[PDB]
Amino acid sequence: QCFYNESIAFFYNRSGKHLATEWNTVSKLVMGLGITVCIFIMLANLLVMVAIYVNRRFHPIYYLMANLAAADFFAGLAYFYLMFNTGPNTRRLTVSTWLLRQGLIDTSLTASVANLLAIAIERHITVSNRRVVVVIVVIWTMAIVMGAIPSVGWNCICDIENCSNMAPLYSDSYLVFWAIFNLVTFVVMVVLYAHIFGLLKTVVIVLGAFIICWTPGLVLLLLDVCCPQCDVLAYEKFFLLLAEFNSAMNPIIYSYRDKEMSATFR
Ligand SMILES: CCCCCCc1ccccc1CCCCC(=O)N[C@H](CO)COP(=O)(O)O
Repeated sequence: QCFYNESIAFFYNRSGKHLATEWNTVSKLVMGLGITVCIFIMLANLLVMVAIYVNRRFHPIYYLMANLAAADFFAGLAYFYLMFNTGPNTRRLTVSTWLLRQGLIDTSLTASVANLLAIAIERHITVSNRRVVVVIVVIWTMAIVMGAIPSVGWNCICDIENCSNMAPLYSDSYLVFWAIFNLVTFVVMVVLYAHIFGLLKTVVIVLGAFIICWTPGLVLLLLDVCCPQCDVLAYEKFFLLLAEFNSAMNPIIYSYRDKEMSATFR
């Protein structure tokens, strides 16, 4: 029993979500903060890629740093397009277009997370251009397939009853998958960096950015998929902004230590 016939209104009304036909103080506030964060991400990551390409000094570690910067740039673009599509604007959507929006978000953040794990793995190995391009194509292939799987097959077009409260169309199975994927990625980063340490400031801030910008989102998604009657829609719009603020901080987290890169920035 599968229904692509209904519009977004049917799916929201099925769920607990609110369409927000009219503009709001909260809607204007989140639009302003989101556009600010997106402008910051785009500018900062454009600067990082320009530097990593202008200097022959940063010609594999800096390739993975620039790949992380490009994924964060894509996250900025995805979040920028998600804005100018919220509040009353969401009411103008269709199933295909809304899936476009959420798929861009999925692939962008998955690419950012995979680049963080790849930089951790390279740092572990360090402690030609073959392994670096192999891991870049693995990161991008995994990001695209992860952002496309719900857009094709893995969503609640067919089970209205069994899917999420926040994403009315993604399923509890997909949200559990994404969140456990991110959780195991974070524990792999923690074990790699702890083994490396066994420097403390760099490790703590690198893990801390990730924990304070993801644990909110991941615990929120697990609550949505596990606990009924846990009012979890309330703190969604700001937790996504925190997840994008992670990609905002990544360019200065992974470029502050390099005095050469600091001198480069011009
Ligand atoms: C697609 C799932 C990927 C995995 C989770 C991503 C994530 C992380 C941290 C906070 C939130 C999320 C997504 C939550 C839904 C996406 C959205 O845009 N929600 C907002 C919540 O107010 C409504 O968007 P809209 O209804 O205004 O279009």
